[PDB]
Amino acid sequence: GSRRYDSRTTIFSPEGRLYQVEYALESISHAGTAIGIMASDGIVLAAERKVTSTLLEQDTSTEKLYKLNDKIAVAVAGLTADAEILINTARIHAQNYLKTYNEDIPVEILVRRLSDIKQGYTQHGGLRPFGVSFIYAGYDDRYGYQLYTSNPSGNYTGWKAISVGANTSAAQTLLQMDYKDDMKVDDAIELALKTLSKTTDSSALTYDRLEFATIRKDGEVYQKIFKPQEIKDILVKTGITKK
Amino acid sequence: TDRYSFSLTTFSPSGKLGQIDYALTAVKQGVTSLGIKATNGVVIATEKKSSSPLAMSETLSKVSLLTPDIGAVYSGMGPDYRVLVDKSRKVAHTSYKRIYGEYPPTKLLVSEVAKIMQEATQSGGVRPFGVSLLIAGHDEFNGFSLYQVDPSGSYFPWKATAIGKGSVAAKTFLEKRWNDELELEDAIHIALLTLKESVEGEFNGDTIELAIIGDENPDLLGYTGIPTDKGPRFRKLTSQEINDRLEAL
Amino acid sequence: TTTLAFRFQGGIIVAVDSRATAGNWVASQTVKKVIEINPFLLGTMAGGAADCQFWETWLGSQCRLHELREKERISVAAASKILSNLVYQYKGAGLSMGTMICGYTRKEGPTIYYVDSDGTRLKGDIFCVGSGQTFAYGVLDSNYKWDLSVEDALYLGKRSILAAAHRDAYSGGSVNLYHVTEDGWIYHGNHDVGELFWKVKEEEGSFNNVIG
Amino acid sequence: EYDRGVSTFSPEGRLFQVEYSLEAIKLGSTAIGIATKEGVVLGVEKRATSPLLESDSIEKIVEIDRHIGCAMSGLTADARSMIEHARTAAVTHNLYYDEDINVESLTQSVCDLALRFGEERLMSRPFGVALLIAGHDADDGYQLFHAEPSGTFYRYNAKAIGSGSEGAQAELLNEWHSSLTLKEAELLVLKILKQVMEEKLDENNAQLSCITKQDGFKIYDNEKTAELIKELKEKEAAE
Amino acid sequence: RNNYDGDTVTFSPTGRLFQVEYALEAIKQGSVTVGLRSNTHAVLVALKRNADELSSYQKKIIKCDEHMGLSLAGLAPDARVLSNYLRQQCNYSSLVFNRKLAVERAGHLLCDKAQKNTQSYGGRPYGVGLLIIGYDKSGAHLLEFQPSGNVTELYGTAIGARSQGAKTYLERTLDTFIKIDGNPDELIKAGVEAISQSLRDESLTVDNLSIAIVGKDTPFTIYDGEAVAKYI
Amino acid sequence: QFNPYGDNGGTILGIAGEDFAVLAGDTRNITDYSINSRYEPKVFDCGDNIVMSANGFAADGDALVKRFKNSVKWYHFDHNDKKLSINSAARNIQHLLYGKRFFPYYVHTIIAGLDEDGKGAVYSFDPVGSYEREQCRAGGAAASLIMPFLDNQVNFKNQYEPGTNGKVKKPLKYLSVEEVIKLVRDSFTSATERHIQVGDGLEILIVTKDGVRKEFYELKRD
Amino acid sequence: TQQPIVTGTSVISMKYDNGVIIAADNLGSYGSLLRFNGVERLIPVGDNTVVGISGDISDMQHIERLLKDLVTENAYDNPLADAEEALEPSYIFEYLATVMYQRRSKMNPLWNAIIVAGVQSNGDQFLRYVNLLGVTYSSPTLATGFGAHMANPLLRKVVDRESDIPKTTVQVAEEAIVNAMRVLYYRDARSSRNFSLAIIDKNTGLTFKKNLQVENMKWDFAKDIKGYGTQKI
Amino acid sequence: GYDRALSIFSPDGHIFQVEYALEAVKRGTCAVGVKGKNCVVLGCERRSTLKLQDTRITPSKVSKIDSHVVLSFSGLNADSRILIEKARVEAQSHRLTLEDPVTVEYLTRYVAGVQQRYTQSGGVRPFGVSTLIAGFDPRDDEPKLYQTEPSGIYSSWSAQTIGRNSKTVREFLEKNYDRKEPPATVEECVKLTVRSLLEVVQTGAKNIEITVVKPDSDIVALSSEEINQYVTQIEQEKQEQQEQDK
Ligand SMILES: C/C=C\NC(=O)[C@H]1NC(=O)[C@H](CC(N)=O)NC(=O)[C@@H](NC(=O)C(=O)[C@H](C)CC)Cc2ccc(O)c(c2)-c2cccc3c2NC(=O)[C@@]3(O)[C@@H]1O
Ligand SMILES: [Mg+2]
Repeated sequence: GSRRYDSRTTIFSPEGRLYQVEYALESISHAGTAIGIMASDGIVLAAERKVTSTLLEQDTSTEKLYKLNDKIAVAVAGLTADAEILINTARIHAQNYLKTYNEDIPVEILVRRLSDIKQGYTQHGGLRPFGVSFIYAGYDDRYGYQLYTSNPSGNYTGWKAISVGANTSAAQTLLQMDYKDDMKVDDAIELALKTLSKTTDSSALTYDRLEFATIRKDGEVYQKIFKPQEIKDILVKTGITKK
Repeated sequence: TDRYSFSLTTFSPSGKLGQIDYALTAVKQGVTSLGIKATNGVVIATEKKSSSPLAMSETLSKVSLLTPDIGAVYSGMGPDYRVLVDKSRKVAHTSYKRIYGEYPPTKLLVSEVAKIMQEATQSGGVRPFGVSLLIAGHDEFNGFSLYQVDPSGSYFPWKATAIGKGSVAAKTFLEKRWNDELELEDAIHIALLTLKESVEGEFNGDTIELAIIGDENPDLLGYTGIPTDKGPRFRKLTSQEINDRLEAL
Repeated sequence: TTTLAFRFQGGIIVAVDSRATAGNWVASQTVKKVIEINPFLLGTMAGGAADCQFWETWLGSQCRLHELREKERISVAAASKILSNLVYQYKGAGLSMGTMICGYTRKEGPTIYYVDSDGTRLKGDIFCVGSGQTFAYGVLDSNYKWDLSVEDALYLGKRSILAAAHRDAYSGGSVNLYHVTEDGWIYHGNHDVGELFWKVKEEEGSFNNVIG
Repeated sequence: EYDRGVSTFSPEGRLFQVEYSLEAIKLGSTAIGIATKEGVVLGVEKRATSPLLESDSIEKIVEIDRHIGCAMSGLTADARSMIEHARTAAVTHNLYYDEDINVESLTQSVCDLALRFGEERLMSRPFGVALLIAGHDADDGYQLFHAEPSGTFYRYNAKAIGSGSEGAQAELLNEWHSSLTLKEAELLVLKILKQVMEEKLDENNAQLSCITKQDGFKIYDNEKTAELIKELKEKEAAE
Repeated sequence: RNNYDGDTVTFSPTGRLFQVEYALEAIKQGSVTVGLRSNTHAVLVALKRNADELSSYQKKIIKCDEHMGLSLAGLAPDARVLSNYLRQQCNYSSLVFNRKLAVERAGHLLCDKAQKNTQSYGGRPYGVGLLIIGYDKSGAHLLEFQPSGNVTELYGTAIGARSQGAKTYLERTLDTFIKIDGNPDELIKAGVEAISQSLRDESLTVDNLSIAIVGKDTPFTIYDGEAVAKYI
Repeated sequence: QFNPYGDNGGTILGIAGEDFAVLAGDTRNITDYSINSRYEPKVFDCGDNIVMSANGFAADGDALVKRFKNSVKWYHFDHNDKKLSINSAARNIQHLLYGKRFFPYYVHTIIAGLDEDGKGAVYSFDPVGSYEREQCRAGGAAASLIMPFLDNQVNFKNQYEPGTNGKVKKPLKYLSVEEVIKLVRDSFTSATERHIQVGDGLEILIVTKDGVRKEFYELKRD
Repeated sequence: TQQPIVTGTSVISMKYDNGVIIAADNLGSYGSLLRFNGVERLIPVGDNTVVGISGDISDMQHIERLLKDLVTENAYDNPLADAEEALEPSYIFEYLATVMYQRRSKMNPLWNAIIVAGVQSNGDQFLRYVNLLGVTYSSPTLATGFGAHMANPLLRKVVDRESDIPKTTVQVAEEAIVNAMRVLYYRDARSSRNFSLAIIDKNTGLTFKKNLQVENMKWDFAKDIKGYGTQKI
Repeated sequence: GYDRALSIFSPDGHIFQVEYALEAVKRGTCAVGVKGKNCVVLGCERRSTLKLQDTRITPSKVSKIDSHVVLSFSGLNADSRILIEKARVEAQSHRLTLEDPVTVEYLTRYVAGVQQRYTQSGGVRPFGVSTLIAGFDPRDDEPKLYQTEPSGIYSSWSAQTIGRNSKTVREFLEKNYDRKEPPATVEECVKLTVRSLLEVVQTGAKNIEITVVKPDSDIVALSSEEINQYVTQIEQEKQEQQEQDK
């Protein structure tokens, strides 16, 4: 009866690929660009809003950058709703780890939980996978500052600097050309902004199409989500714009 | 037996969720609705496209109340919007008020309804909702807010926007007419103008619905004696008030 | 019921009685209280008759399954822990059992475990379980020595069971003896207490309290 | 193929997946059993796919119980669950009845799982392995059974399954008699295996085993199998 | 055929269930068996089939209860499943009601069991035909069951390959064998002749013949091997 | 407050000789201080020359007997009509009883028959399944009255050879069927004399290599 | 049921040469109150079985419903339901007994004592007993409650053994049943003078008599009883 | 809920999903395992493509199942994590119920059974992973190396390779591995491993990752500098062979 209508989302191609995984990766490539850069004294996240309109309240708008806990943030590329579902589950897992061990959750543990959720969705249930790619930026007392990435395939990796979404190839090439192991957080901000301005498909980079975040260091980390005026100031300061 | 346990919304090779795009298309063919946020209130408005003149248009409401401080309007398929408003009211009561004793803020209610709609695009044996929603709400710590929710489960905060048939022209007119210093009556006037643009037939208090999230109306509370309990901020305008404001368009 | 098991230079000595009672009524005196789990593992029961018999036979079945799966004899530790986890899963349900799992393996050597329905699992060298465990314990600990000969250790186990059968009213019938060595268990006969008592009294100059 | 159900009938009156699993077994390795009044003999082709593969880790002859042995042919991975269920069945019948389970009863219990597939809980596909179950009981003496994923089982005086099963079966039909001895059955299994094997049969790419009433089910070590191979070589050289 | 033979839940434009017919064809490609009853006895004669000469002969007669048995034609696993269900039903009858299950009610239960599978998505209809002999409080009874869910009581019938010869032999011999009351051997010989009326390039041997008898003074008993040599 | 158990009295006895077994039982079914029936047998033939009796609670005894008969039917169905060995029957009955280890059959169980070597055998079960093969065993109300008599007259306990200075026991010997019938009749007459739950009638099942036969004797009805 | 509420008292029955007889009063007692008069406790099933029930009246009515449903279900697809495949007394018993033992083992029994009496198809007299404990036994005379203590001793003097059954006639058995009913009305506080009596005879079929009364009672001697000992007037 | 039979038989006797999982294995990075006289070496290939990857946090190809058993894989990384987690859970369970760490054969058999169940269950696809499990049995010095495939088949190997270009490495091993004389020292085993990898890992030691397992739970991952030393020695011996021909 209902067999005729099953897309069978979790089956292998003759080559050995997952159809829905590749198609979701394509859909994400068609989404906004997000860039994470890890420095010796902090981590920086930048993202381009694809939703662009002069009547869009950019103040109460967070479509690319979300907070998991107080030590971990995520940059999103793809369907925002699936992203928020996974972010809610991730926050719940972080708080459960906290309640269990009375210590903040290590970043890789949360990343692996989310990646295993994705993989389970790419192996059983006959449901569509999550069309979302995540860039995690966090700090733990074990590995210090950490930058991870995960895709709908359920695979996750680590990076010094990484990009997801659209035009990731040119962004990665530029980052590898301009990255240095001893750079600071302001250098990371400059590099992320230059890469976004050089790999943008719009006229020019402006504050109304940007989301920015910095995890900095006292023995306490500061998770600063940039506001529109702060974004405009950091744009005009780094030389991308002038006013 | 619901053997449809598999996803009905999958990714096409072009990186497209077909059912989501088709729901958005069905939304585009829906009657025009709009919302405008002012400095002291928000306004939502839409056209009352009746099926037959024998049918009583007041019995069917396109503008519905979610919470005493949060109202909603839509564009697309009526029945989906009706079941969605029912689910939204029940979720606002369960997942918040029965826990904190207060009604949820606008952003959280919008997030709950967006989760509901997202589940339609991934769960088994179901199609996405064929509606787009404009939710106008007010909470104490965020003030007034206007949000738009699409069938994809995504939501956006808008200073002012519109959805439906004349969506593009309406949005352009609102971009050309809106500013960050409008009062509630100015927003009502701009909404009436945009609707008069996006309508061809009659335009009177009996053919359009319009509601406001403005000040508290204690006369609509139904009980006195609690100073901390003020009236609701959501109020649908009567046909008389609509016609009075139309007489000065 | 009285059962004892102790390891010494010559391997392991195991000795049980054969009396089963239902109150003051001795239901039987032909009860075999050593269950031959396999040619290398013995199980001594005390307490719930059906409980002990049934679950030690099930333990033997599980050990055979383990041998089929892993192509190797099951260790005394693992064999005892299987029954231990079983009785702990049945804890508080009304099971009353106290057993000794005794074996000789190449990995562990001679090994004796005590396992009760309370979930206790103890590896030990000298164990006595049952209503007459006290008399056994007494005679054993008074005449025990690691340097006992096979003959002397078998005789000591027999004599401890005999004392426990004489004093304790709920233990009697006949003594069942076993010697566990590298090659497995060896049965050393069924000795009726009625005649064994007189033999030991005449040959040892003990049991002077009885008229005879 | 995927346009129909897994338990769909063909117009000829057969189950598609069953026939396809039968083909999968045809592409499997060789397994030959011969039952005589002195015991049953099972021999399998190991078929090591590389010289670096340790041929010892090829267990295509397993022990169900001291009186029942089993040889597999085809997708040996599927056989795992069957072997487990068989061993469990044997020990359970012992625990419930204080006796050894009949060979035919064990084979029937194994076959009862074959068609337990489809869409309480069923597996997705039928098994992709065939079994030769040899044993001895006091009712019907020595017995050899062939068990297929078709749910049906037969009793053979001698049976070959896998690649070459046709010619092997023919030669068995030509070389079998009721007065066959145990050594004769061993040498016959060795000869048929050496014939149908692409590689020169030695004690490393073939495995022998026997069920006898006295010693039960014993798998021959490499040395005894090599001695039997030398004996068969001398036999064939002088014929 | 195509576009209508994928499921048992799909009706043909002519009003046919193709999977059912495919199971029936699976029956037709099986060994031949015949059943015949009088008023005092009931006999099943089955021709067991072998793979080759080194293989056994697949059993075809199954005992359900001391008063009722059946012969199979087609899929052996489905036959075993149905016979086990019938054993369970007779056992439940005897235990709860101290009552011998009527053959007619057994046929009803089998019909409903098959109809269950011939209407639900997932799962296949059974692939075996059955011939049931039984002696109940109303005398001797012979039933023919098809996995379509159709069971019919007859004085005699046959299923399997070339069953038409045996069926016509019984159609002619009815007036003769309906009167063989109180003589088992004569009914056994009539059944052997009926099954021989369906042989092509084959001869009955002790290895390939199975007999089943039930009756007033005879519990359901099966004869194989030398026991059947008296009828060949 | 509802008590799910009851006592119907009764007494059963089992003896095993050289090539035979005997299982006897009183036919008196009672309840409290009243008689329910004077002929309600509780020693049943189950087939395969195996006689069984579960004495005590009549409901539980009947349930256990019916379950064992069903088990024998299914054992014939599922194992090519293989004859059920007496030890196999004992193990299966142990499992039947232990199935309700926490709601036991308030019955003492005794089965009798011939072993694989053709010799007489009896097996006894407590209400939870602890089974043992013995040569004589009495169960039920008058069990405590008959068991010592059995130990004295069947296993020759406390009986030494005269004049041997109490050193040579009486040579244990197999009894004839007539002698065990006499012993059963005497045991049941004594039970009827001293126990109020025993009497009315004694029914004896004799299992030999030729099958099962019945002998009925009258008992006092006081 | 955990404790009975409305209850019926004894039920008596006995065999004779050509059949069986059963009888029971028509009283439903709410403890010590004789609440309901005219309560039939004899349920005729078919033309060959009668079921006499004592105990909880609600469970008795539940068993009545079960018997009616059993008759209806046996009628289904059965062209011989009025003949060779009709409901025999033994079938009805075995079914009720299975039900009773199951309800006991589930700790929610049917607080009843049941006596099934009838004639089989071959003329044999069937008479058996079951209760809330599921205990089953069969005797030439069967009674429940006080009857088991008082009715049986009188009825057993007519048929103390099986061999006495061919000698007893219908008149003898019916007179004995009526005498036992009278004795129960004498010495049972929860009894009634009005009762019902069924006769299942292998030749005349089912004879069911209702609205019977205990007659020929001796009460005159009560005039000579004065005081509890020393009192003279 | 979802029980669609994804792994079914084809008319020629093939379960396509299993074969496609094997192909997915053939598309993953290369992995190799070699047995010495008293050590086992596992080598793995890192994707040179990625350069900005920080190896301090990125998961390694060799994962510890217990203190004495390691597992390398080729294929999909997420399915590998699933199998590794299940294997660790089963190892701890066997420790808990047997008071003895699992044997390499037993852990390998458990993983193979998991994969086989995933090839015969409804609503699930097989694992796109092939595994090499290595270690030493408890209180035993004999090396242990096993391989499992998506189909559920497992087998022991003196030396083996899985993943892309595994044919070339298997040829190199079948040529340069003498069963009679296995690498007696750990250095010889590591050198053979690095050579087998260099036959396909064209880039350099940065992409090669070596781990060594030694009895009594001695598992140590080699640093990139030691791997670079080995590659340098192998290149110097290769150039010496090039010069000796002259
Ligand atoms: C040889 C091994 C131990 N040797 C014994 O001799 C032991 N006896 C028994 O197990 C007898 C066997 C028999 N044939 O009589 N079982 C019962 O009686 C039964 N109990 C009864 O209440 C009944 O009958 C009920 C009517 C029906 C269950 C079964 C039972 C139930 C719960 C128990 O917690 C025990 C036994 C129990 C446990 C620990 C120690 C002892 C026990 N019971 C005792 O009597 C003893 O104390 C003695 O140690
Ligand atoms: Mg008496």
